[PDB]
Amino acid sequence: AGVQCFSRYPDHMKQHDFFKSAMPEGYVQERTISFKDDGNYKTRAEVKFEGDTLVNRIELKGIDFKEDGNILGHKLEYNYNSHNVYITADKQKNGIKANFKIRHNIEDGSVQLADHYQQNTPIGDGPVLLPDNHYLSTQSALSKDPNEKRDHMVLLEFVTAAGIT
Amino acid sequence: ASKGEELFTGVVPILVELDGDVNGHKFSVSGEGEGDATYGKLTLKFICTTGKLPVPWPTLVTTLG
Ligand SMILES: [Mg+2]
Repeated sequence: AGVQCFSRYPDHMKQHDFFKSAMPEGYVQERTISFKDDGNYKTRAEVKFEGDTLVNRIELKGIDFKEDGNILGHKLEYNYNSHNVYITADKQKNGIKANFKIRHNIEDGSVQLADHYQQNTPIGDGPVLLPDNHYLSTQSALSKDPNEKRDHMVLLEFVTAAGIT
Repeated sequence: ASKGEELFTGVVPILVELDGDVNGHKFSVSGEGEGDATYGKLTLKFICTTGKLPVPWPTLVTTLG
């Protein structure tokens, strides 16, 4: 969910795709990710084109984590549950907001909730598309490269916009 | 659709760069891959360039992915 400009918007919803409308100048994306009974991430990112390449540059700050919580204690399974991202316009910032819940699987069979609140605003001056309410349906598959000795993650994701007929 | 949508009709290369600080544990991640919005499809590989990531990879997917 860092480069939501790669979502598939169905043709009948294309007037609701803020993310691509902000390109190439791009958008700022900010989140607060609150891990239930643990700490939080605050993130600020700028997503924009640099020539023909889509670039996502992020600063992440995490505070108030428990030293042997699920996060700093590495108690989460290496997998990822499908979910929806619920988008609404923020006319006042000429942008969008989103809210959604991520449920990480704990190795003991339980779940670690990560509440997400998100705000996006354009970097450029050109007109953008302010959407009606809708959601992004996301699926992500996490894997490893068997020849990579560095700490890493291989990700395959599919995302489709939905919720308007 | 918008003018910007025209930039996404084919495969677009992606670069991701993250600097992080979680409870004082500092780290950086670099990612590379490509997106094909026609199919809603993203393929990315991330490397922690500072050593061991001090948080689980899944907790960064919404930020990095
Ligand atoms: Mg309407």
